[PDB]
Order: sequence, then structure tokens, then C-alpha cells
Amino acid sequence: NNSIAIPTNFTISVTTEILPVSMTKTSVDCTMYICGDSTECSNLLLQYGSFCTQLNRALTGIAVEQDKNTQEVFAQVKQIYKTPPIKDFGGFNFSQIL
Amino acid sequence: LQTYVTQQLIRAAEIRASANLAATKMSECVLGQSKRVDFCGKGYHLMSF
Amino acid sequence: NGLTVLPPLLTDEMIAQYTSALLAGTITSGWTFGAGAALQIPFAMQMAYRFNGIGVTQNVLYENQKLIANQFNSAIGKIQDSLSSTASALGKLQDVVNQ
Amino acid sequence: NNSIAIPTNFTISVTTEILPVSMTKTSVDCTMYICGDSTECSNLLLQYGSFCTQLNRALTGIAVEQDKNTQEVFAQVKQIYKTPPIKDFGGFNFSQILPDPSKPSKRSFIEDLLFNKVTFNGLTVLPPLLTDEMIAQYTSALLAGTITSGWTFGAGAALQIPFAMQMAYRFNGIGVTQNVLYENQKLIANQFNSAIGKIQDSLSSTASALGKLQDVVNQNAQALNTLVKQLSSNFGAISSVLNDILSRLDPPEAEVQIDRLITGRLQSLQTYVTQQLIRAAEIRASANLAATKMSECVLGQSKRVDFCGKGYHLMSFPQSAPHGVVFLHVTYVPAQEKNFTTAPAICHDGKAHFPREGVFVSNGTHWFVTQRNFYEPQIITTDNTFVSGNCDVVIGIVNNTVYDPLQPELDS
Amino acid sequence: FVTQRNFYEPQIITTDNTFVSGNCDVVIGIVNNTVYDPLQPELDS
Amino acid sequence: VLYQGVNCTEVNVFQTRAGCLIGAEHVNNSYECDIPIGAGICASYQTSQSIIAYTMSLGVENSVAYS
Ligand SMILES: *[C@@H]1O[C@H](CO)[C@@H](O)[C@H](O)[C@H]1NC(C)=O
Ligand SMILES: *[C@@H]1O[C@H](CO)[C@@H](O)[C@H](O)[C@H]1NC(C)=O
Ligand SMILES: *[C@@H]1O[C@H](CO)[C@@H](O)[C@H](O)[C@H]1NC(C)=O
Ligand SMILES: *[C@@H]1O[C@H](CO)[C@@H](O)[C@H](O)[C@H]1NC(C)=O
Ligand SMILES: *[C@@H]1O[C@H](CO)[C@@H](O)[C@H](O)[C@H]1NC(C)=O
Ligand SMILES: *[C@@H]1O[C@H](CO)[C@@H](O)[C@H](O)[C@H]1NC(C)=O
Ligand SMILES: *[C@@H]1O[C@H](CO)[C@@H](O)[C@H](O)[C@H]1NC(C)=O
Ligand SMILES: *[C@@H]1O[C@H](CO)[C@@H](O)[C@H](O)[C@H]1NC(C)=O
Ligand SMILES: *[C@@H]1O[C@H](CO)[C@@H](O)[C@H](O)[C@H]1NC(C)=O
Ligand SMILES: *[C@@H]1O[C@H](CO)[C@@H](O)[C@H](O)[C@H]1NC(C)=O
Ligand SMILES: *[C@@H]1O[C@H](CO)[C@@H](O)[C@H](O)[C@H]1NC(C)=O
Repeated sequence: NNSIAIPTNFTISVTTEILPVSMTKTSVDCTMYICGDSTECSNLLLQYGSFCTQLNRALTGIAVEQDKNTQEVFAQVKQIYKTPPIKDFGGFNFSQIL
Repeated sequence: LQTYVTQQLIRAAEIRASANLAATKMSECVLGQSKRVDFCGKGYHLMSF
Repeated sequence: NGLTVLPPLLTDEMIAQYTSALLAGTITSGWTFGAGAALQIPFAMQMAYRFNGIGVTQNVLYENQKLIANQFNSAIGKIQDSLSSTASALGKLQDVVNQ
Repeated sequence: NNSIAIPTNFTISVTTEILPVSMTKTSVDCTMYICGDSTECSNLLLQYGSFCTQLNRALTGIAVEQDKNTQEVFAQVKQIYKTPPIKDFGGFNFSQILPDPSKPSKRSFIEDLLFNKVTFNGLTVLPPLLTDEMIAQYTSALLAGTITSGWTFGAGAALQIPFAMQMAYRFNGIGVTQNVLYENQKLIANQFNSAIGKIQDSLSSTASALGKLQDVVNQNAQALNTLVKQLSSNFGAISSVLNDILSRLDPPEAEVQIDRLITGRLQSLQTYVTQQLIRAAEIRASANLAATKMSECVLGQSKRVDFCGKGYHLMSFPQSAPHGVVFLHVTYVPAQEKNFTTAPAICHDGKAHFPREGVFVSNGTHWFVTQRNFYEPQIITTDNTFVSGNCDVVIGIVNNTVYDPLQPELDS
Repeated sequence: FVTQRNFYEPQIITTDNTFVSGNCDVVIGIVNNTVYDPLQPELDS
Repeated sequence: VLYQGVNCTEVNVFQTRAGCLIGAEHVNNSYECDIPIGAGICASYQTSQSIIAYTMSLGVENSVAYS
């Protein structure tokens, strides 16, 4: 009820954290995966109706979103700021990361 | 093909959650200074690159 | 087999331009480029403001600046050596390719 | 290493952020969809078991979740707060976003712009639990609490406070000393009133601004139109129509044709329900984000840089919209900087002085301390600063002479 | 009086509870009132 | 019983915006959402007893004493 510990010193620490942002943009022609070349089979696939369009639409929605994710993460900056030619950063060295 | 596209919709929704988290860390940890404990690695947060 | 991979809209060079811009803003201008134009501020003062943001008084930076610079430079050195030494750190990205 | 740019002026800004909150609640009679109530197909569909029942259970989970989302977003307030007869909020407008009495449903003017710009084969649509009129009372309550009582209605009962003092608070929350508001109140009220005025023109200019809400309306119509069009599909059967097959063929042959229509229609219905479960997860992620911005941006003030409109955040106003919510985020943006010489600390007599708050600057001829986010120079003094050790350890310290305001009184 | 904003605790208004910024002309709704000086007891020592 | 999306012509009896509602009693006075129905209607077993249905009250109304 009368003891406290206080730090008399510090460390600056650097902690790496890693996050994924985009899948590989992938798309499939449902007629070319299901049938492939055969006009006979391509005509038979029409009996199943909208699935050919609906599945290529869903992959297009995913594929378009990967460009959106990448802009939502990195394109937060209005201008391309340039690092100055002379590194008077009070001793802090950023060469490895510039 | 329906199985693949269904699983890619769910995986893409998980990557969207990660991309929104990355955009949040970009907004708070780089462009600012977080006062949210252990959102920016262990210790009190100073900045991030 | 009717499968295709499309290119990203931003190339890896364009991502390197944006991470360069975010980083050069963060080094020269603190948080201010997240509101206004990038207001220049000397980097030792930007760290004094960031120390003041964790309840440590500004003088604790300037009275230890040369020590703090060596701790930061050494810490970046350990990141560069760690990432150079082992691929095992990048699991969160390699898993997304593998899946 | 000795240059700092300090903003001498600023702009209040109003940023409109739009979020989806709920889908059109939908439930499908899978027997009326697949079989058209024609009994010979229902007596086959019974043999598939739980694929009848569990799709209504899954869509009921989605339908209830739309009410849960809309409850968590708007019903954060403990009481229905309503604005006094007087509207003297220090000059700040508050009319185009408060309720309009001429509007039948008591929506605001900007809520009416949003409600204008956004636009049964066994399928059924279910009403929301809260009507557009009830949501418009919650967005009025959150707004009337926010205008009359600051963040206090988010902590307990609403405590009244004059609106100029609530803004003086919210400036004091972004590292601007509150005198900067009072000395500029008419200018700040005009920048804010003008910035609201531009929202009405902005929302009038194009429907493409509401893309996030027009998308959740379009995708549910597009899904159901495709689900209806899939009735017109053969899946290998002689005809797309059930009662046609039952007229053409003896029960043995008819059964094989009908079992294809059952399989095809059911696979189309499972595809639709699976897509709606995934779309509902995306809308829930947006509804939790909106429920967070009500708590942090409306009921509070947020330190989270670029969570609550660009610039430093002051406050926000929610406005309702079809299938969603719109925040008018009010933000301080610094806007007219000048370059100044600066030093990390100054020397007095053998002592390093550091600024208590703010930063040292010089116009080139005199040394001053200024607050960090607005140029306002004060003569450097023993109360504005604190000492910490001798005149050496610091890198780039300058020589000066600090005034000590007690010494002229010690002339007594 | 002046108080902390989240609990009623009245402090006598003084030059260390408060800070100056210019004249009254621009401040809408300012009132008058003494501000006490904590040096006064030893200004009259 | 609620007949979702029906007009009572097609079926105490009460027409709601959600549908022709049967066996409940309409009450004008407003209360908490005890059982949800739709389009602002809710139902409860408030007392001498029957199920009632009423337009829900969103909360106690309060004009904040601002000047
Ligand atoms: C504080 O720790 C650092 C190593 O992190 C060391 O170099 C320095 O001498 C220490 N200072 C004190 C006060 O012990
Ligand atoms: C920064 O690091 C690089 C690589 O080790 C080195 O060449 C350079 O001299 C360093 N600069 C400073 C300021 O220490
Ligand atoms: C600051 O900027 C506003 C416009 O945003 C302008 O009207 C005003 O004259 C400027 N200067 C002052 C007096 O702050
Ligand atoms: C807000 O501005 C509008 C501009 O048309 C005006 O009609 C209205 O009276 C103003 N309200 C207040 C109370 O400032
Ligand atoms: C500050 O310095 C830069 C570079 O010399 C110059 O472009 C700018 O006009 C100066 N003034 C401002 C806006 O701070
Ligand atoms: C800034 O760097 C230059 C390098 O030539 C040096 O001469 C100057 O003294 C430095 N000023 C400060 C404030 O450290
Ligand atoms: C300040 O003055 C002292 C002598 O009193 C001198 O030794 C020192 O170098 C001066 N420093 C600067 C920044 O001019
Ligand atoms: C408040 O408004 C009333 C009526 O306009 C006015 O008489 C009074 O002086 C105002 N007080 C302040 C603090 O502005
Ligand atoms: C304060 O007193 C002065 C006269 O010394 C008078 O002109 C002014 O109107 C008074 N202000 C108030 C708000 O009482
Ligand atoms: C229901 O039918 C009646 C028949 O008189 C009609 O007046 C009414 O408008 C219809 N609509 C509803 C849902 O009440
Ligand atoms: C509700 O109000 C109407 C007004 O015409 C009245 O006829 C009806 O009896 C009232 N019902 C109840 C339960 O008070």
C-alpha cells in the first residue's frame, strides 16, 4: 500500500508487423473451364442458365476489389513527398528504409 | 467451380478485413500517434514506418 | 485451362512511390501531412512531440538524443539482419500465396 | 534542422461519409419457389429433407440481423432528446440538418435530399422493425443531444452547455488553446455555415456520390432478378415448366425430368442464400463501423487521425439515409503556413529552458513560444517554460534571455 | 468560480487558474468580475 | 397470429403495415418493444389479460433545458 516501482531508463524498440492487402487477381471463363472449345457442350451449358455469368461476375467483383484494397491502404497521401538531399535527422538513420 | 468461387468470396472477405485493418494502422500509426495500448506492437507507441 | 491472372492496377514500383511518399512525409513533417500540407519540422523536435504524447517530458529526449539515436539505428540494424537471416517471419504473406 | 512551418490560419471543413447499415429483409418460400405449389413436385422435394427448412432458417438469421444492425447504429441514445424553441447556437446554423416541420415524416432538409437521390414468385420482402420516421427521430435525438449537451449524453444524462463553449471544448481537444475560438467565433460560424451550404449543392450535383447506398439497393434487386430468371432454365429437362412436363409424360418419365428441375432450382436457391450470407457479412462489417462512428464521432470526439474525416476532428452529425447512414464530419484543417527559425530549447543564465506547451520560434529578430497548431506568439517567460539542467547536453540550443514576471513585482 | 468540468468543485478565480488573451471586444458573452492575484498577500507583505 | 403481407380481406382483428394481425388487441398508447412485429408495431402481454399490439415508443422524450 506504499510501494511503487519507477523506470530509471528506457529502450526504444522496433517491432515488425505484417498484414496482407491483396489476393492475386484471378479470373475464369466459366464456359472455357466447364466445356472448353466444344460448341456442342457450350450449347448444353445454356440449359443451366445464369450460373456462367453469375460466377464470372463474382470473380470480377473480387478481382476489382484488390485494386481498391491497395489504394485504400497506400494511396492515403495527396502528394508524392520527396526526401531532402541532406540527412540532418538528429542522428536517426533511415537509409535502410528510404 | 461453384465451390472455388464460394471459397474465394469468403477468403476475399477475410483479406478485406486485413486491408481495412492495414488502412486503419496506416491512418493512425503512420499519419498520427496511437494512444491505444498494444495496437502498434508492445510498448508505448512513438511512430511507425 | 480458361484460368487467367490479371495485373494489379498499381505496379510494385508505384507501391514503392507511395511508401516513399508516406515515409518522406513522416520523416520531414510528423502527423501534419495527415491534415494540412506537410509542415516541415526538425526531426529531433518531432520526436520531442511524440515523447510528450506518452507522458514523458520533452527534456528526456534532448538530454538523451545521441543515446536514443544509437538505440534506433541499432534496432533498424536488427530488423535488417533478422529479415536477411530467415524467411520464417513473412508467414502472414506467404500463407496468402500458398492458399 | 532549424526550420518549422506553423499555420497562421485554418478552415473548418465538413466531410460527408456514407455507410450501408442494412439490406432489404427477404424470406423465400422454397416450396412455392421450387414446386409452384404443384403437388407432384412437392412429394419429390420432401425426399431431399432439410434443404426445405434450413434455407428459411438461414434467411431468417439474415432478416433478424438487419434489425439488430439498425438498432445498434441508431438506438445508442437513452432518451428521445428534442431541441428547444430558441436556435441561438452562437451563430452556427443548425436548420438544414435539424427536423423540418413541413416534411410529413419529420426528416431534415439534407435527409430529404438523401431520400430523393437513393432510388413475388414465392419471394417475400419483410418491413424493417423501425420505420423511416422512427429512424428520423433517432437521428434528431442524437443531433439534439449533440447540439445542446456535447458528449455528456453519451456518458449519462444530457447536461446542457452553450454551443460556443462546446466548440471551445472541442478546439481544446485538438491542441488549439480555446481563446482561438472566442477571438474568431463569427468567422468560425461563417466557415461552418458555408460548409453546410456546400453539402446541399454537392448532394444535388450527382447521384454517383451515394454509390455505397445505391450499390446495396442495386445488388439485392440484381440477385432477386437473377433468382427469378433461373425459373426459366431446363437443367437437362424437356421443359422449364413443371405442369407442362406433368401433362406430357407418364409419372415414371415425368419424375426424372422434374427431379432435374428440383435439383437445378434448389442449387440456384442455395447459391442465392450463400451469396446473401456473404453479402450480409459485408453489410454487418459496415454496420459495426457505423455503430462505432456513432459512439466515437457523434457521442464523443476522436483522437484517431483520419478515422472521422480528414483534418483534426471536432464533431459530427448523423443524418439518416435509405438502407444506411450519413455522417457530416466537422474537422479543423490548418491552412496558411509561414516558415520560422526554431530551436529545441533556449538558454537563460546557465539553464536550459524548454516550452511547457507549444514550441519555440523566431521571426528572425525575436524569440517566441507558440501553440503547435496555430501561430500565436507569446513572449518567453518562467511560467511558459520549465528548466532542465545546464546549457550543454542539448543539440542545437540557442542563447536568449527569458523574462521573469515576478521580478517587476519584487521591485516593491 | 471556476470548476473542473466533470465534478462540481468551485475554485476561487485567480491568475493561475486562468490565462489572458487580448481585450473583451471580440469575446461574445464575456462578463466582468474580479480575478484574484495569489501574490497579493506578499505584494502587501 | 400475424399474416405477413396480407390484407385482412384475404384471410379480434387488426390491420398493421406488416399484415392482418389476429387475436391481438390494438392499443393507441405506446410502450417498449416487448415482442417485435414490423413497421414500428410491437406486441406485449400487459394486463384482465390478452396480447396487445401498439406502435413502439423509442424512449422517454426529453427537451434539454439549453440556453
Ligand atoms: C540505458 O540503457 C541503455 C541501453 O538500452 C544504455 O546504453 C544506457 O547507458 C542506460 N542508461 C542508464 C541511465 O543506465
Ligand atoms: C546510415 O547507414 C548506412 C549503412 O550502414 C551508412 O552507410 C551511413 O553512413 C549511415 N549514416 C549515418 C547518418 O550514420
Ligand atoms: C482565414 O481564412 C478565411 C477563409 O477560410 C478568411 O476568410 C480569413 O480572412 C482568413 N484570415 C483570418 C482573419 O483568420
Ligand atoms: C440557417 O441558414 C439558413 C439559410 O437559408 C437560414 O434560413 C436559417 O434561418 C439559419 N438558421 C439559423 C438558426 O441560423
Ligand atoms: C517556405 O519555404 C518554402 C521553400 O523555400 C517556400 O516554397 C514557401 O513559399 C515558404 N513559405 C511558406 C508557405 O511557408
Ligand atoms: C544544422 O546542420 C548544419 C550542417 O552544416 C550545422 O552547421 C548547423 O549548426 C545545424 N544546426 C542545428 C540547429 O543543429
Ligand atoms: C552562449 O553564450 C555562451 C557564453 O555565455 C557561449 O559560450 C555559447 O557558445 C553561446 N551559445 C550560443 C548558442 O551562441
Ligand atoms: C443570449 O440570448 C439572449 C436573447 O437573444 C440575449 O439577450 C443574451 O444577451 C444572450 N447572452 C449571451 C451570453 O450571448
Ligand atoms: C464591465 O464594466 C465596464 C465599465 O468598467 C462596462 O463598460 C462593461 O459594459 C461591463 N461589462 C459587463 C459585461 O458587465
Ligand atoms: C385492404 O382492403 C380494403 C378493402 O376495403 C382497402 O380499403 C384497403 O385500402 C386495403 N389495404 C390495406 C392493407 O388496408
Ligand atoms: C384509438 O383512437 C381512435 C380515434 O378514432 C379511437 O377510435 C380508438 O377507440 C382508440 N383506441 C384505443 C385503444 O384507445
